[PDB]
Amino acid sequence: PSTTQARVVVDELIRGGVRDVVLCPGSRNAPLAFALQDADRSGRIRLHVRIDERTAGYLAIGLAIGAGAPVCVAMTSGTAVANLGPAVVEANYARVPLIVLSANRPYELLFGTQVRASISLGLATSALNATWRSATCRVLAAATGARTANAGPVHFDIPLTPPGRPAGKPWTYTPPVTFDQPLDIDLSVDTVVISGHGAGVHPNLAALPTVAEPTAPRSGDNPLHPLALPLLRPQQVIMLGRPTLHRPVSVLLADAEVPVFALTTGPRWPDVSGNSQATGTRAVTTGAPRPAWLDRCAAMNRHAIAAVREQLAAHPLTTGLHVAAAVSHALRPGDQLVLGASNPVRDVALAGLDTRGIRVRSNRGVAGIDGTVSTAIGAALAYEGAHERTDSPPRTIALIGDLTFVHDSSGLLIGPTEPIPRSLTIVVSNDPHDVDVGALCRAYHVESRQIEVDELGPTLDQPGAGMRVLEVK
Amino acid sequence: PSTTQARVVVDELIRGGVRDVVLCPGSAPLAFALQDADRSGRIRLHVRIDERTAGYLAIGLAIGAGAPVCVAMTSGTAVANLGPAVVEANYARVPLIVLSANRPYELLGTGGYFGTQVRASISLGLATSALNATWRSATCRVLAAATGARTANAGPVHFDIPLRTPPGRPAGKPWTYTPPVTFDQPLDIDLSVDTVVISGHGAGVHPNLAALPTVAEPTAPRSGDNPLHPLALPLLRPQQVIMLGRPTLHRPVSVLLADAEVPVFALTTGPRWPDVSGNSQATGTRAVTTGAPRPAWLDRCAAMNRHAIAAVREQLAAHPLTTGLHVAAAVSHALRPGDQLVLGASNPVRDVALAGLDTRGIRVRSNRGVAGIDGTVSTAIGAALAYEGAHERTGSPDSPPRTIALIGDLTFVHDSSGLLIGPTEPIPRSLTIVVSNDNGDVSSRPHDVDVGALCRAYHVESRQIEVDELGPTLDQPGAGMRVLEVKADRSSLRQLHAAIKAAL
Amino acid sequence: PSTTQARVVVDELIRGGVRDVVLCPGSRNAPLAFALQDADRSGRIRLHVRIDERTAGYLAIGLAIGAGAPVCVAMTSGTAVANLGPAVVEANYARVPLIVLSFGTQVRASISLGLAEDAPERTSALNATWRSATCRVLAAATGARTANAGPVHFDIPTPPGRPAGKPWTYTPPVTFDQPLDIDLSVDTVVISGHGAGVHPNLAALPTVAEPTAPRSGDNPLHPLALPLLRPQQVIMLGRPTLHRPVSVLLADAEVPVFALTTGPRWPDVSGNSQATGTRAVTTGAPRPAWLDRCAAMNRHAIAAVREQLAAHPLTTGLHVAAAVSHALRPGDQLVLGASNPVRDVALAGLDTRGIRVRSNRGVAGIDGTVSTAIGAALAYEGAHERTGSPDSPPRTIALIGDLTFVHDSSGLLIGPTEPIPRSLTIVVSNDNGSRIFGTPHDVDVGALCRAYHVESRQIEVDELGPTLDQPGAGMRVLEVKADRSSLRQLHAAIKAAL
Amino acid sequence: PSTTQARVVVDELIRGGVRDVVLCPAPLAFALQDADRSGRIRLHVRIDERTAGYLAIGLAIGAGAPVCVAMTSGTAVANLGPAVVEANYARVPLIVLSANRPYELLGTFGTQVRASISLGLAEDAPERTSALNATWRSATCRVLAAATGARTANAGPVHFDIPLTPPGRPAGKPWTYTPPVTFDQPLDIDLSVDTVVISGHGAGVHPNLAALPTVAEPTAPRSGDNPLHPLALPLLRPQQVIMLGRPTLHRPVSVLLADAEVPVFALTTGPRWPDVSGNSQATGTRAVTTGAPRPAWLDRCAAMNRHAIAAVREQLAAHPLTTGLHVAAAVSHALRPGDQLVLGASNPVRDVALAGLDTRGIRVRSNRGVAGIDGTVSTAIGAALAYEGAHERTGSSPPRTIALIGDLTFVHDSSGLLIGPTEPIPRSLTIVVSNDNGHDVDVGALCRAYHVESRQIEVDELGPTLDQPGAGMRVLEVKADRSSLRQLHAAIKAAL
Repeated sequence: PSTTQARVVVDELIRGGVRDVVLCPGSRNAPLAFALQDADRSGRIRLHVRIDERTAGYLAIGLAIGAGAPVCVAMTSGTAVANLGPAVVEANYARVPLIVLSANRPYELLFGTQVRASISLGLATSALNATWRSATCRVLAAATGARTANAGPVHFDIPLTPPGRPAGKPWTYTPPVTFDQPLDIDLSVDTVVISGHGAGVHPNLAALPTVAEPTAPRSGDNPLHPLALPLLRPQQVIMLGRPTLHRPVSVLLADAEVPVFALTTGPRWPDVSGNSQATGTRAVTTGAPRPAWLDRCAAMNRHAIAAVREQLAAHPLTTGLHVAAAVSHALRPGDQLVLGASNPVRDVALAGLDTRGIRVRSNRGVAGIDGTVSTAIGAALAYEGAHERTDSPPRTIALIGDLTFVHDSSGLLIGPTEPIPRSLTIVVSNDPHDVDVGALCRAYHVESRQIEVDELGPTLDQPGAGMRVLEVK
Repeated sequence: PSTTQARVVVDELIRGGVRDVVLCPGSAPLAFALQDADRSGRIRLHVRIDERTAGYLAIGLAIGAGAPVCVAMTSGTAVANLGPAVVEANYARVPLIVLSANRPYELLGTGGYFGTQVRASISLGLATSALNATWRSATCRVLAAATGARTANAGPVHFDIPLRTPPGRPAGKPWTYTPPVTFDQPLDIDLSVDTVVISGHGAGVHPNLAALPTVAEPTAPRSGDNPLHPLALPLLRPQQVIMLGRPTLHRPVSVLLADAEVPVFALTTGPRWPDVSGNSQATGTRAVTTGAPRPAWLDRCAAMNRHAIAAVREQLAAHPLTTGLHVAAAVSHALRPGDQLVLGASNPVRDVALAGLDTRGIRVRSNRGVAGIDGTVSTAIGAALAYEGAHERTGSPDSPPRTIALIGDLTFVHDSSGLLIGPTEPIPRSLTIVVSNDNGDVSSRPHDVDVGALCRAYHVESRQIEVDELGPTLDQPGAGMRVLEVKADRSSLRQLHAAIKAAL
Repeated sequence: PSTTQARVVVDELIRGGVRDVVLCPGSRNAPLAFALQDADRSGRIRLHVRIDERTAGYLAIGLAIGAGAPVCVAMTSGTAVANLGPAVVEANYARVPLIVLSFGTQVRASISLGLAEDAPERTSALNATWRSATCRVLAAATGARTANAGPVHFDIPTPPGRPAGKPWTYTPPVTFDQPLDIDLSVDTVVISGHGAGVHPNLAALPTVAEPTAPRSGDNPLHPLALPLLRPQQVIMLGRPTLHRPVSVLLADAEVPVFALTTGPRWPDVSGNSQATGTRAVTTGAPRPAWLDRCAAMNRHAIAAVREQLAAHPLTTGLHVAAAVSHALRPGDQLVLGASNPVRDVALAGLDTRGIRVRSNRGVAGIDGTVSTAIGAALAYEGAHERTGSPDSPPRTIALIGDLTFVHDSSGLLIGPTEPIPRSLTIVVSNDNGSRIFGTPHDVDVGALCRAYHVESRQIEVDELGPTLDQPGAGMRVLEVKADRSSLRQLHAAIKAAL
Repeated sequence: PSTTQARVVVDELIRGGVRDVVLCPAPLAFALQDADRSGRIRLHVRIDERTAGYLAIGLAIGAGAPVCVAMTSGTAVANLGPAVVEANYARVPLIVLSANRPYELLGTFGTQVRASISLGLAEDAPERTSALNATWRSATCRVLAAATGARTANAGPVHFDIPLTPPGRPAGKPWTYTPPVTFDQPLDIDLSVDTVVISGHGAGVHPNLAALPTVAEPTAPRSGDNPLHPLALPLLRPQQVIMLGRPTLHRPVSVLLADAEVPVFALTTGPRWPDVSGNSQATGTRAVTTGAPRPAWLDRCAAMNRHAIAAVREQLAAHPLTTGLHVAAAVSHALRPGDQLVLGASNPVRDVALAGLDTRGIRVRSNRGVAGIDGTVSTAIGAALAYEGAHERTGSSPPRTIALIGDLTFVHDSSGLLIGPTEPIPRSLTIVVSNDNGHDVDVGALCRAYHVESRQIEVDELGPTLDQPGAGMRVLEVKADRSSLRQLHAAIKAAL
């Protein structure tokens, strides 16, 4: 009955690319928990257990953004819907394929806008196997954006052995969708590119002056520091993805005289104060920038880069901007960088990190302090899972403010049977607070140490024994 | 202020290609702005009393020629009465813009209702250059959601303006321009495996499947000329099926699409894919085709198509009394390329299918989203009006092409108030409604309604005629709008269909 | 399996006072209908069948407000929830006990019954679950514990009940009580709206009562007299919505407003309200000079209306309302369409005592008035029928405009197998509807009535009274043609004469 | 505009009895400090919104007043989710104050609240500021009424959105005055039929039932002199059950209430009634009694009660190891009139029920709405603050607040100890952590991290240590054994 379906659902999820499931102990109990246990011991799926339902949601988000695969989270409680809320909101705005599994019972008496779909299974053979597997492929497709190009969370409810397809394939195969919507842009108009979360890669814009957020993959080689923007007057703005970070960016995007062209990978598009003139997925370009425009942009960029480096050296104290500058100087191709969505991602932008070669993650969907520790842990687990399937696991470095670390300190309560990352290092920046991070870390039995900003590079260079936290005052 | 907001919203909707607005009067500034645009000739106002039939009138105005259409509400039972039309517009993917006028402080003083059905539910700001951009941006975003400019999933949008001319772009341009989106998802299909195409509502055109035997619902656009009658399907052994669009009509289709042992390939124009098969093997938007169908497979399917058609026509002629199936056959024979055919969503659309209508050259419409009784008269009127609008716009001085609707008496009676049109409101010039009047578990337990009295009540020309007169009567143009009633028998219906079955 | 579930659920509904159920032919559902069919054959319930789902909702509205009972509508289709929407909204704002059998915000409860489990082992404890939930539905719908009746949504996807037919979970109707201190020597007017209670200790005060409000006393104050007076203080009963002078006064920030309601909800106009309760604990008595002023302005309002109607040659809708008012008798039920008829009856001065006045004042929509009148007449006749009393059923008289008639003309589509009222008479005041606001139109009402085989007659206003005194011809429609051109100047002539 | 809008709603809230506000951090924010600086409200600041919601719940249950949480973020409302569920089921008047922007959201829960009210976008209206005063204060008076149950008798959480000083009434009165509402629904009950009273969360007080044997959850206000231990109930067969409030605690209660043979009478303070019994025969708010209980019934219940009490007491003494039940019993024996007791909602509340606590003169709090582990630390802090604050207004030593919570619950909500140095801090809150291990978490280190006084003590020191106040907030950790708990419970049941 509900045992046979549970095993078909799990098998179909695995065939759809689910490698990780996060589970919470329940007031009742997890839809298909035994079938998940079975798949874990088999090596087919990796299970993760957490007491806190909220940090469980962010652990799954991390497991999704670390290598780009869909992830399941099995609710089990009367508190569960409400605790996963923040993670579902983040998964919606950041377009993260989070599958929320649950169970409600038909035999007993009885997320809305944020999810891409709400699918309920038939309660309860050969034909029924086909109805269970199609439903699960539909869950996966909506979650991964396979048809919509708009990934996001999905609520999948199971009301509480038979073969799938030959050769391990999804019951219902849905190939890669190409979403495409070309836009004429003339590049001899003085243009700046603003790159935000979820931006695509555009080789025909690679030469333009580009203000790129740390999570935005860069198409080229001509960066423009954000603090250089108020010193320039673009006639035209190309906006990739959804940029939120800086005030001169918002000011420029809300200037009625400056045409903004929005280029996205999915069907959503943003505005600031309704001044977007046109949408697309890519540009068909004519012209080339004025050399005088490029020179001026380049000069204002050196000028801004210089004024940050000077005022950092000018300051005796170690601010959070010094910490960001030292982390950036220490990263190397192949690293994953996970940034807290508040000050870390802003400080890394100002310190001028060159992100090419680096996999940068941040919960930019709602930019909440919430959940950064579990997100970093989940990203590291999934990223190291990807490397294992190809020498030593590549580093994951996380930058987190001290309030954010203590807020999500529950992410550190990991039982000894649960998967732990090999190469995660969390750098905490201690900028009215009073908490002792070192006591916090020993309470949860996590190697921790205070260090000066000068020594972060060398300390980061030496592989640590597992999960560690570096506190910087 | 609210007057500025309403004149901006209207101007932006016109740049989006809204040509027709349906207005339900109540209580306000939006109403005058539409009055200005209509008097200017920039749009076409339609005023209706009943909010429900107004939504179905908008459906018809939208599917008549493919444009986005607005329904403006100014009332409290307003959104609730547009429910049925919003559901229809959801499942049939119709760009319907529901403009509401919410009064927030008054609902508090007593002491997104549509929810999942709409593509978007966007509140405008309660009523200088900054607010112009906020208002026109919100409106271009309403328009794109409704037409599927970026999603390829058109449908209904809730647009709420609460209540207590700054220009748009040069050259009549939409504020935020959204160019053509192509959504692409090829599937590899081998045509040497014995294949039939099932084509439903919303199906795209596929020239590389033109040769295959195709069971096409009346509203599906055909890609070829190798039709396969739906009653022929159970007499054949296809090894795989290509599903276009969202088919719902026939039991042989549903029984075949539930055939666990037959692979189904689902091709659609947008992101949704139908549930009807649990053995769907692959979903996509177009086929990449290896090979070709065997000539012996084509000949067998062509032969069985001819056989099912002949059995239907033979049993019709041997059956002593006029049924709705006879009426549908007679309508089908009377149509000609350029005609628009509007079909009631219950028996008429099935009966036209059984009668074997050849739909190439004909624009066939039917509310196949939920296939309700409601609104068929208003849908046919709006479809006639928009389709005539496009032909007027072509320059040809010729009489507008015909719109012919086929609806049952119960549906006609139930939406008869769709005929209540003010003297100053747009009337179709070449709309003919054929009413197949066959009178019709505790509910099962029967009308006796006088259809000609009903038309007299709304001052619509109406004539009772026999099935053999229908063709010649339809050939003769009449009043702009008219109703032709054909009496029919429902008791012998079971007997006719059993005869058709046994004759195969 | 299911059969047992539907039979107990129907049985509990009948125990809970449900006498009428409305049903639509639909694509799905039979057992729910079978259990209802049995109960209809045996005379326990009366089933009504309708094809238009919107019509069915308003028919059930009428069956509920005619004699105060909960009523079920049983949905059966994919268009059903969406068509039942307008009636659920009306039921919500007018606090009508409408049970919807298979909305979110609009309903008092959304209950799902257990999918029936096929084990006769547990049929005695799982009887009790089914009846409890049914009693939970009835209590939410009738306001048994909340004092806030409204629509409920009840999902169903021979073991007995309590002895003596008692409902399973007995909830004695509640007393909700919240006394408010009010000094009646301050010059007070009472504004009585929809859903108002009866207050004996306020009976002497000048009272502007909407036609659906029960009169507490014998001191009426015409709404047109209100702008000619300065109340120092207002007592607002229920939820008044009718007149702009009332909205102006209720809005006035200088005038304290005391809201007295029968349920937990309370209204405001412009957040003006100083206090809320359910009853007045009064000190004092109205100053005689205040009662004199109010009575004198009441007379001038009444005189201005009747005189200017007589000096007006063309028959308006206000003439029709006046004639219907003059023909009413104690024991009649009056049903008013929600726009002009209820306003015009208030203007013409109806004394409502002895009269049961119904109107869909929750959202005041044009929709559903024909079926609401039909439903109200059926439930009212059926109550009087259960007194055993040998006199023939009392008249129901509905007054509606032309537009409302065509808008709900589908309500006249009644099979010969269905309950039809014995003494219902629908007066249509036909005003023929500028292009948007005026809504000009021509409908032949008599052609429409003939299409549905309903007796109809177009008559003059003067014949209305005599024609109304006639015996019951079953169900009839009486049309009186009316002119809206002269309406603007008749109203102005009343004000100037005021 | 926005600025004066914020100032007036803050002022109406204060008129309607709001004394504490919890702020997660614009004009609404600034309206609160001036009222906090003026001493009109006491403002509390928190960084974690889930934590802020549970602190507010504690502030509301500590003394029965309405409490606002003011929030300004997008993750804001979602993070307040679990506290809103608790406030719904426990009927806690929590006003969720929300401030955010529609255009900004465009340019990128509902069933739990008693009301969702969006206030008007501030319009300057220099000449309409009078009618804008009235529309904002009225709406704030609706929010307070819906929250406190002033007309419904059904208190709960309210969503009050303000999107993005003109005087109130004379003499500090609220804009719309709602007097006391009594909801009354008499029920005829004959007490000569053998009756047990089961009193749950939210139970009222009924003098005419005082002589009946009564199984009372720890949070149930007691009205009688005749308790019946919960372990005694399986050993009896009542002929009638009177169910007070919403009982959730014990499996023998569920089994008896689901027993098809036993008529159940439901008496509640509000219009809701529990569905625990499918055989609920009737529901009301008070009983009108005929008769009186038969002496033989009263004798049998008193004897069963004595056996249960003796079984617990004697098997605790004979047990060679400290368990959570020894800790619960030691906390019970150390309580005195005036104390406030806060219980974590899994084991502590059950263990205090079996230890057989006498709740007379004791105010007992527990998040019995959904009985989750979330926010127990913050609820206790909030209950202590509000309880202490109601003692200062009486004009009289701050009374003790003692909290008993398991170690996993303490770990989970330990970040509720993160309290800024300007923020209000309890005078006399002692958290007793009963640590049977559940993780490997050092609880003492956790208290270090938040700079909270902490000691590990043995169970027989707890009574002594509890009158040694020291810091305003302290944590007392009692190590306990979980390995022998099944045997202790079996020894108790076997001795019944």
